[PDB]
Amino acid sequence: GSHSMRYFFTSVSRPGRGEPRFIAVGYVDDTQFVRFDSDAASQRMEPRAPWIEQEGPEYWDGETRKVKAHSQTHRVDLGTLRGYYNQSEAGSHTVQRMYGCDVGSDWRFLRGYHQYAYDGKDYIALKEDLRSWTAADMAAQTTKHKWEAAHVAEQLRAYLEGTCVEWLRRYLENGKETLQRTDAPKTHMTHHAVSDHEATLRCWALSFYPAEITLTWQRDGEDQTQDTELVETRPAGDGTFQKWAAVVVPSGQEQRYTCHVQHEGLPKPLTLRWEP
Amino acid sequence: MVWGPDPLYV
Amino acid sequence: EVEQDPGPLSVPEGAIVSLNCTYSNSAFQYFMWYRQYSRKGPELLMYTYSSGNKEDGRFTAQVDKSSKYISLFIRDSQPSDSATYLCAMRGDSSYKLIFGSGTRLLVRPDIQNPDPAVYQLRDSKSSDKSVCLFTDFDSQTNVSQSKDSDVYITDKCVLDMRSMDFKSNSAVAWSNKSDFACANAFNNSIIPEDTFF
Amino acid sequence: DAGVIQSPRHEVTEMGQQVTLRCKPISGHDYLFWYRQTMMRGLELLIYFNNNVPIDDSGMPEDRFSAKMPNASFSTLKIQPSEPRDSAVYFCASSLWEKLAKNIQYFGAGTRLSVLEDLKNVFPPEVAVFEPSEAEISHTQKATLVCLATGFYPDHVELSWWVNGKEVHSGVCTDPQPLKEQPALNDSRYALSSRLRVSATFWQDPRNHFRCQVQFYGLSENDEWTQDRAKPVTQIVSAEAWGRAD
Amino acid sequence: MIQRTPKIQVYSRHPAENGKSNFLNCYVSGFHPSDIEVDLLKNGERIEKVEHSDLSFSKDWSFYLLYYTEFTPTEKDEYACRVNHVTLSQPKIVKWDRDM
Repeated sequence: GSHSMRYFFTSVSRPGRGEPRFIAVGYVDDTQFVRFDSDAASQRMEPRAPWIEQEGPEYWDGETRKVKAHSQTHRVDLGTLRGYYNQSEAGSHTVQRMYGCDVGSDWRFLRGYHQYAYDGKDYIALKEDLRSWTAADMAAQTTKHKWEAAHVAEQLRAYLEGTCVEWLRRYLENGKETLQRTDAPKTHMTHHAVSDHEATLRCWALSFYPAEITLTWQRDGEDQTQDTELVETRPAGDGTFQKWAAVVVPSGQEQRYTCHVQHEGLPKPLTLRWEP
Repeated sequence: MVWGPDPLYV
Repeated sequence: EVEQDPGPLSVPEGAIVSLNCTYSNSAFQYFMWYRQYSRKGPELLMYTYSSGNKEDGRFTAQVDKSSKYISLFIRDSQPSDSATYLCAMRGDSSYKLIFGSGTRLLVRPDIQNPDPAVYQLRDSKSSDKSVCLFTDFDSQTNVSQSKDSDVYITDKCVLDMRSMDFKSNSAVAWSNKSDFACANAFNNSIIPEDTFF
Repeated sequence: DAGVIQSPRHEVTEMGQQVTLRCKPISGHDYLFWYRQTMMRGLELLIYFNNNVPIDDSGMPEDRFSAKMPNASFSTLKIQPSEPRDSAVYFCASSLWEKLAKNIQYFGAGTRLSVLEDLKNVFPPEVAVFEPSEAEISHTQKATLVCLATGFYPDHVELSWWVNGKEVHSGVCTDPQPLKEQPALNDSRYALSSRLRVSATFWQDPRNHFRCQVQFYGLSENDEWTQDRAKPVTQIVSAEAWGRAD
Repeated sequence: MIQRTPKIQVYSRHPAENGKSNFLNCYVSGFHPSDIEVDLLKNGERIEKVEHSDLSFSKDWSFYLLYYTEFTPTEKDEYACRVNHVTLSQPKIVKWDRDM
């Protein structure tokens, strides 16, 4: 199917410390493969997936130089934005930046993006054409003017359509057994008396990859979602994910409810009923 | 690969 | 690494000049040409990203990323284009530029009215010493001299009398020995020329 | 409208001493580059800085060389101890992101550094002006003066012509390189020539005074000197002539 | 300054069996700003040498993190996750439930 490479950068100002905290992470699909943390002793971009450890010293010197340069830019952006909003130098503030590219099933370029937030809300963003910007407010409008005068869209377009996409393809091939490979969910149902007149059916999907998954409850074949809970998808810590969906039911009507599971690792969708 | 050599200030 | 032929290239005024460079690293994405006058800093002329051709007046720059070959063409070359030309390049992970070793270019001025002559000159001060000025010769009438026997001759240099519309070649010789005189001061290929008594 | 300012413009020093090169970037610029050019013929980047932090120093020699930027308007490149192979022109440049995206950077005038095996080799030039011949003035109605600067070492001289107390550029031609007075020697002394051409009538006016001036860069006051011979210090040497219709 | 309080899930890496070595996870998500304190508890006492993932964030810009430690669950041992954040006047303790 389609695949992504995304990098996430967070910078937090710290009044009374010398530098802001900067943290950078990169993913391919739902798999993390690198990190940088300004507070760690290494001061290098560091591998987090076995298949990037094979890249040589030129790769790691470059990635580290670039990611250190992003932290220096956010260090200045923190002071500029404090100024624009006339904020006290006493408070902690956040910048976040996310960019990357998607690629289709043919591995050709689908889309590219670049978003920037201040204190958890949209500040500036590249539109889908990769030639223009959306700005949230008058401070962002000033940056927009700056970035238009400096031709930042052109630089980024070239990276997103060239470099981003190419190295994504390259990471897909190296680590094929990790990234391309699919773990179907291991499933089961539990049952709980919640009262004297009611009972919970909980449908589990365990140990799957990737994380996209759809869990639904039908009653007598009729998709329905009243007194349903589906928990947020969660990492197991091994590179796999977990999720459940629950329904509260009249005591006795157990057999009438069915749990449907869709995951690209399943040949055909799975159906489950409470067994006894 | 990250974008480089570097981004521009806001 | 970057390969550039050092020259020197010597061409007549009005000529089209071609300078070029090769590289091996496919990560280079930006390509620039600089010009540098003798004992001065480099001045950017043209720059290219990725591939293609770019004209600016008399200059065209070209990049073929597949042959890893780049070029600068100068139409209608002038005396003031005489300089060393350097190419430079970088990728996207650093602002570090990698330079070629440069190509030296001489563009020889056109002289309408040659009038070659060797003149002797008297020392100004309370001292009787001698220097032979070879002047007014043609641009393509050049000096292969590096003469020992401790007569020194300087290579040629071009004066622009800006007041009036006048360009001129010149070169100079001297010797400690007063068993030395002007009209034999050149072994190299002169054309027949002025002297007087 | 000040560009990048580099100091000193010339440095002549004995091997073993500390050399300091300085650069003041254009104010407002946050990137600063140090390059080196030797007549092994091209430029090479030593290091660059951004916001005073060093970014890429792969071109830095592994030993003896250290660069700092202690504030946004000042960077230093130091060599302790200096060796002859360090002689070079060292250029400093500065820029901003948006100029660097079109590969524009602004270059200082450079520091020209000569580190010498031995200061006993250093000599200032002797300078003579020679006067036009009557032959030239009759045949062409133009008049050429020549200046000869001879016997200097090392190769740090700037020659200028002055008439009636103002520097002139019209009619002046001065060798781009200087001669070596014995080419087969390594540390040959050097020589240089320049010509000034003027109208015949301009030479024939006795109220015109012509001066050929050579600035030599050599030893400073903190260099030691023992020889029974003048200390070959940084200095100006000149020579003069007057017009005549006679 | 928008401030979003964390969602918390406490769960084990593999199905829990008494006396079998496993991993206890506390996943915190949906929060802003990023400063957050998370402890894993055994019978009210902090476990030491807990690890966490590298800070990242979702489409709405809210942050998420996984904290974890090796453990071997028992019948009578109670586990829990304790989280503090600027949006809480005091810590949320969330008890681990085998079938949560």
